[PDB]
Amino acid sequence: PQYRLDKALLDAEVALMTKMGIEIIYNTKIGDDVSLDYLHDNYDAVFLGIGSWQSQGLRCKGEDMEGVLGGIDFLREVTMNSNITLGGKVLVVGGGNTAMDVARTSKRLGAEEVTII
Amino acid sequence: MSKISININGRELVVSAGQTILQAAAEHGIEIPHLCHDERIQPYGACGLCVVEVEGSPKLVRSCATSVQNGQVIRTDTSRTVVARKTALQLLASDHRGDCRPPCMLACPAQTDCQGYVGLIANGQYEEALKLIKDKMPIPASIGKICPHPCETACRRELVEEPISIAQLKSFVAEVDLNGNQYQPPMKPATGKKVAVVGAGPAGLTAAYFLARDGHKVVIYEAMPHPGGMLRYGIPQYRLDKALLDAEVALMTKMGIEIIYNTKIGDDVSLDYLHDNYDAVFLGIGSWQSQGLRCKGEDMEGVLGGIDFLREVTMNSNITLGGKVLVVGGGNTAMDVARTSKRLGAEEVTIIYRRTIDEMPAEKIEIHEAQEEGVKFQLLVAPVEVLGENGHAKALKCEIMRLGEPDASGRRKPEPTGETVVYEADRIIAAIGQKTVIGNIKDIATDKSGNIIVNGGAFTTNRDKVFAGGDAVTGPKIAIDAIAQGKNAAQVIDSYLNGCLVPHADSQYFTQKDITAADLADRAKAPRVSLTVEDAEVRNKSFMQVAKTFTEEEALRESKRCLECGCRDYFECQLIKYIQDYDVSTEKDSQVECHKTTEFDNHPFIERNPDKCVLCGLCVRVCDEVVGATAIGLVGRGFDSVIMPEFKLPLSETACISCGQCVDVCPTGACMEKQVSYKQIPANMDSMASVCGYCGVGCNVNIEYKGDVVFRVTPDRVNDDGWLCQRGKFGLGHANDKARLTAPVIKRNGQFVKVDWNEANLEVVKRLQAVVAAYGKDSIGVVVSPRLTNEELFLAGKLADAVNTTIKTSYSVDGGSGLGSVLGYDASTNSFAELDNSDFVLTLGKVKENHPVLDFKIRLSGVCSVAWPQSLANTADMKVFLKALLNLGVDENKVAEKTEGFAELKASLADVKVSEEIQALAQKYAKAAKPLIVIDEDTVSAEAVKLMAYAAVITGKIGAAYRGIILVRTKNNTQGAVDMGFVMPVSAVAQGIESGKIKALVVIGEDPAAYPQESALLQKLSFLVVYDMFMTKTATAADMVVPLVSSAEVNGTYTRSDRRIQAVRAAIQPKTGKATLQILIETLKSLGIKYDTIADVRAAIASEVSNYAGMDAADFGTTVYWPNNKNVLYTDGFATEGQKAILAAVGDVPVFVEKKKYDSVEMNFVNGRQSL
Amino acid sequence: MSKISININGRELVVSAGQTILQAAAEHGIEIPHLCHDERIQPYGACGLCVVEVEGSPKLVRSCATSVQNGQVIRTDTSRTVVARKTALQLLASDHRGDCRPPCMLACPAQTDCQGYV
Ligand SMILES: Cc1cc2nc3c(=O)[nH]c(=O)nc-3n(C[C@H](O)[C@H](O)[C@H](O)COP(=O)(O)OP(=O)(O)OC[C@H]3O[C@@H](n4cnc5c(N)ncnc54)[C@H](O)[C@@H]3O)c2cc1C
Ligand SMILES: NC(=O)C1=CN([C@@H]2O[C@H](COP(=O)(O)OP(=O)(O)OC[C@H]3O[C@@H](n4cnc5c(N)ncnc54)[C@H](OP(=O)(O)O)[C@@H]3O)[C@@H](O)[C@H]2O)C=CC1
Ligand SMILES: NC(=O)C1=CN([C@@H]2O[C@H](COP(=O)(O)OP(=O)(O)OC[C@H]3O[C@@H](n4cnc5c(N)ncnc54)[C@H](OP(=O)(O)O)[C@@H]3O)[C@@H](O)[C@H]2O)C=CC1
Ligand code: SF4
Ligand code: SF4
Ligand code: SF4
Ligand code: SF4
Ligand code: SF4
Ligand code: SF4
Ligand code: FES
Ligand code: FES
Repeated sequence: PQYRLDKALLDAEVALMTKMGIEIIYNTKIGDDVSLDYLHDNYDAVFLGIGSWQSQGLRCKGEDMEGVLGGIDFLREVTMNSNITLGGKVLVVGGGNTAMDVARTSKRLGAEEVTII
Repeated sequence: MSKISININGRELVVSAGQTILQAAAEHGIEIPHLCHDERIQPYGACGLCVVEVEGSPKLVRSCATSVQNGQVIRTDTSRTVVARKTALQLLASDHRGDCRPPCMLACPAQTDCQGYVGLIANGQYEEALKLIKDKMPIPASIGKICPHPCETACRRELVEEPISIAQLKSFVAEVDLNGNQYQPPMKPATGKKVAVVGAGPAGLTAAYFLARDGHKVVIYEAMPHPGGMLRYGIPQYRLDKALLDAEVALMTKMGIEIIYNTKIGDDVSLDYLHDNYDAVFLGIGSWQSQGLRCKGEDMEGVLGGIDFLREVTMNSNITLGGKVLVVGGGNTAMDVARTSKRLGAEEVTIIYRRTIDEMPAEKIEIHEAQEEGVKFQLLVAPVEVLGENGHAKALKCEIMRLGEPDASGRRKPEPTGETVVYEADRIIAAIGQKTVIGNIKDIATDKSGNIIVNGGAFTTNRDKVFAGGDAVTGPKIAIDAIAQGKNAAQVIDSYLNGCLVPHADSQYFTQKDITAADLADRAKAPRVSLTVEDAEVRNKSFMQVAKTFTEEEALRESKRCLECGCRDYFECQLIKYIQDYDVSTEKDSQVECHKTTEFDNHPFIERNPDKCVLCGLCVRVCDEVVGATAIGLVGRGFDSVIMPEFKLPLSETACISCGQCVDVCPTGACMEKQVSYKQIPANMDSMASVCGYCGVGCNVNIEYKGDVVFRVTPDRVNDDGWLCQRGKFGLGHANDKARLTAPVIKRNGQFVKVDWNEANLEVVKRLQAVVAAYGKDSIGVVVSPRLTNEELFLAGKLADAVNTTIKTSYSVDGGSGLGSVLGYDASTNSFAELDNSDFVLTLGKVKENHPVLDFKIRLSGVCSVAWPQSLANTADMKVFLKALLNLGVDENKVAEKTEGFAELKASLADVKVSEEIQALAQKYAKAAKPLIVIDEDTVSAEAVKLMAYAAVITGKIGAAYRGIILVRTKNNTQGAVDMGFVMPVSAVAQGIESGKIKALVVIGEDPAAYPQESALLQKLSFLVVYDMFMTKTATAADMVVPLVSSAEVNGTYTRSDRRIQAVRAAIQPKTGKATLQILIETLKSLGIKYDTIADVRAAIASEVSNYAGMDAADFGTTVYWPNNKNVLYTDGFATEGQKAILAAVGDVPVFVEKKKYDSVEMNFVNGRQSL
Repeated sequence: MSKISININGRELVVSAGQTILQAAAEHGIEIPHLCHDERIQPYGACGLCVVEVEGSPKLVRSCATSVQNGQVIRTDTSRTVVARKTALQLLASDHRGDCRPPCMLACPAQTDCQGYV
């Protein structure tokens, strides 16, 4: 979240790094936009740092109903200044750092009562 | 047609019929004097300066009152016309009282504009003050440090208290702008000429500085290791720092001037070499010899000259002084030698002078400082013999003098009586005087005193291509005299290099010598800013500076004390222009009488001076024929004719509008407008063309500024009619307000704390996101002001779209005028340019009081105008009007096939009776072929506009040229606000707030909370952002305030009330750091919409706003109208869904209830009106 | 003087007396067809391509032969003027023999000007 890490610091550091001669191409998803065979043919080496960008579901009955959303997706829409819906009462399921970030961002986003399960 | 061609002054010109000879000659660059001519009103014939000779006419004709014909021969520069103009100007100068230029400037040898930069310092503009100073000298810090300031002797503040510290202020500005961004003046393109300057003193440096600015290539030949002249090798270090001089010379040599040191002309390089290799030569060698003692034994060892002594001190050479030193002389050379000797370890220094202290040519300040430092003065003593043994001088035998008769110069001549006194001394320094030496330079004639003989005013020696100036010509003087001679010689040399040598001549000004202390007895007294001088204990041992430069607080305090003696109208006055053109003496004879006035007209805006009036009558003619107020008029006959308000009342007790048109047409300083800045001044202001930001009329203005201060606003007589009103003339003072916000503020713990722009952007974006997340769609209202430009309004609409809301509105627009439901577009169907061809104008509302320039145009057009009666304030009277129009025989079939609901309109008027006055108005309207209806949106309800639309539709007077409805909007960009979708009524906003549907509000430029109902409404919100210039009542209730800039700092476009798009240009850079477009662009970039410049936003406007097609390449310097660049709307049918005018019933609407002002700028103007 | 101003094709223009409507429209970038008009000699009235509609006139007027007045409303792109110009051009094209472009160029798919560079 923004209150813990300022994005201006991150942007300034990446600008410092790209001054060194590293080219960053945004909005390019490998396998969906550009093949991996293309990168394999055109480059002397390939490194995959894709990360873990899926959210585990509730693993319960009715987990597919409308009104249930993952924590990672929620934080991504918060970051991109998109249009979200929260409501007065929000229940966050989990106990790691994702749950803490979701709960505190929800408290900042006008949720009147937030409870962690 | 056949090409009407006239022949004037020898040239053959092609002109147009109906024009006067004055206009025709001025169109082709022929200048004819005139004072009482205005091309927009009738001729008068008062001054008589426009007389020409026309063949076939026995007497001179007035070119301001005779129209051009075919094949007429005109001469404007004969003997008769010149004689008549000179006699007229002499008679006019026989009656004029004023100061064209202040006493301080006329006392300066270089004629530096002291009032100008003193008053620019008083406004806080220091770069402009330096730009003004540098027009005369290249080295202002040194000159301000060392000048003996003749200007302060002539200062009129001396009649109140001690005068203004002009030299200290100049030194302050020069050093402040040396230590910051160094200023380099613009230079002309290279001419290919070469000038050699001999010497790098003040005169040579000034000549090189002013010849390099003319485009020439200048080389300076200096005999010394370092440049500066006697400013470096005669001025001691404790009085002038050499670092300042070196920095200034480095600044000058950055401009492209080459200085060659250690090159003595005549000893190292011949003058014939420079004569052959260069296009001109200037000799600024100065006076670099010392006069001897002129006594017995003056050649003995142990006696040295003052100039040589100071030169060896400066070069850090090895000198010998001894314990006791006797300095002979009384000028500034003696003072410098004595004080440098006190610093160089001499235990006792004595000055031998042949007159008294009060008779000394040295400055009293220098004498006082010298006495404080410890040098003793021996007075009325003249040296006779130098005594010594074995060749070493050890004593001075002198004669004792007595005071005698005054000389021709006003100084007593000393006379010996009988007594001699012998003074013991280890060293004897003769600081007697200076002499010019030509050295080995040959073929240059010199005087008996050594000075170079030059032709007076042309600066030419006997040798061709060689010029001279400075101390080499005038002898020893002060430094600003050398600088003035150098600049004048630079001008003369520059004229010579173009092929026509013209000598330098002084100008003629009107001056006032009747000012006494009693005439300034009402001025308050403020003490001078004293100079901080180091203690005399540490001064006697060090070569450190004895005084400090002014601080900024001291400089402001001293500059705010000026009396503003000179005429403010000098740079635009036309009387002094012709006086100096025809060379009329401005001297006055005491045996003739000029009327002196004791006027007391303390109007807050208009200043009238009958002493400077030439009685051209332009002011009364404009106020009678154009404005129609008739607030001033003529009183008397002959000499007693004077222009004054009604019944000799003050101008505030009469029908004056404070428009300022009398100010704008005045050729002299008799009428001036009041000061918008902190302290106005006579200056050449920079001018930027913009449009007025108060009315929907959209008058074009010229903003006149100097740096970052807006000084005045003048009409644009080239691109428009050239009229203004009070809000356009005087309404741009809020740009100079000190109460404007500078940084965004966020409310934490009930206190506003300043933040950065990034923190403010993040806060507003995140809070709007929080409101949307908690409460969903349409929970945010965007309330804008119609004073913003079209790009600002487009970006505000995009921001409303990005936060998922449809409530975009404005308190000033409040839902439009209702013409859109009837015709399709909520806009006027015709332009202002078609008001001159109508034969009937029907005025609805108070057009005169709200949009007065529109009334000026209607009155000057001369068409028949009928106002809607005030006793018809009911809509039922308008229904009677419609019935009377229908009974006069309109075509039912055309309006039946072109409209919807005409049958019900006819049915609803079945039992309507018609009165006499209604019948007369309907007959007047229906009789005329091409009528217009001008509706004032401020004082007319929506139903009256709809009924005027119904009348114009059923009659058939719509959708054609010179026929239709003109609608005058309340604010400058009300049309632009309507076009971008800000047409929601504010009743919906109030209802949504009180019903819990609307939780956040974005307010841009408005103040709804000045009224208790809207304030109690805003108290129920959850979040509120206010974008405003001032911390108004609404911004105090907000959780966050973001500043806005004024209209003088924005670039964009405004849409006029007749659908004309005009370019708005930024006079001064934004004082908050960012403009409104930049703020909105940053916020939208945070939200995910990418725009970079205003060109991208204009392309987006042209692609998204439906009727603005062509804004990308519109070139708003010309006339642009948004519907297909068409002046007339509905030429091919109405804009409704079925291409038909929708006529529907309108209820009984009672008498109108006056509207309120919600824009913060308008109420700022209204409240500031009561402050004066 | 008084700024003689006409209103043509929806726009308001400031012109000079004595000029024809053809000259006045061409000075302000409004294109009216003409074939038999030369501004240095007298009007002829042969082609009829310069016809405009002027309010107050029942029939189309030839803008090459009528001088501008004050406050007259002119339309150049109506149905009647376009129909008259198309009929005139059809009658003229009924009598014209010539090759606007050579056979070599018209046979090229890219319409390269073969005659020009040859
Ligand atoms: C001791 C002293 C104190 C003064 N104090 C003040 C003061 O407090 N305030 C004030 O306003 N004025 C003061 N003045 C006056 C002021 O310094 C001079 O009037 C002014 O500088 C004149 O400059 P100039 O250009 O005429 O010649 P200068 O500046 O005197 O000399 C110009 C240059 O010509 C060069 N030169 C000479 N001969 C040749 C040659 N043959 N070839 C090449 N180059 C040559 C010299 O090297 C010199 O650098 C003082 C003067 C003196 C002597
Ligand atoms: N990279 C990081 O920053 C780290 C991750 N986290 C947390 O762990 C998550 C992912 O890492 P990892 O620890 O491998 O993920 P896990 O699969 O271990 O899940 C982590 C959290 O969810 C609980 N959990 C998992 N499955 C279920 C289920 N069916 N029902 C209820 N609770 C469940 C765990 O509690 P329990 O203690 O009982 O296992 C713990 O609170 C993050 O989303 C975050 O919440 C925390 C610290 C470091
Ligand atoms: N350029 C400058 O900065 C100015 C120069 N000075 C002084 O004037 C000198 C040169 O200018 P200028 O005034 O034309 O020079 P002058 O020839 O007038 O001499 C000036 C000084 O010397 C005195 N003096 C002159 N000749 C003799 C002599 N035989 N015996 C005794 N005293 C004499 C004068 O006093 P008296 O009053 O009796 O004439 C005065 O003190 C400088 O050296 C300086 O001392 C001062 C102000 C401006
Ligand atoms: S240069 Fe000297 S005389 Fe001129 S304004 Fe400055 S102080 Fe006054
Ligand atoms: S009061 Fe101001 S304007 Fe008047 S002489 Fe002094 S400095 Fe100049
Ligand atoms: S009105 Fe003109 S002539 Fe008269 S004092 Fe002012 S500038 Fe000089
Ligand atoms: S006040 Fe000005 S405009 Fe009026 S008559 Fe005198 S000089 Fe002319
Ligand atoms: S300000 Fe306007 S209304 Fe007042 S006297 Fe001058 S011209 Fe007349
Ligand atoms: S009439 Fe309106 S637009 Fe014109 S100057 Fe006055 S306030 Fe400004
Ligand atoms: S008499 Fe013609 S301008 Fe004054
Ligand atoms: S141009 Fe041919 S008829 Fe006018």
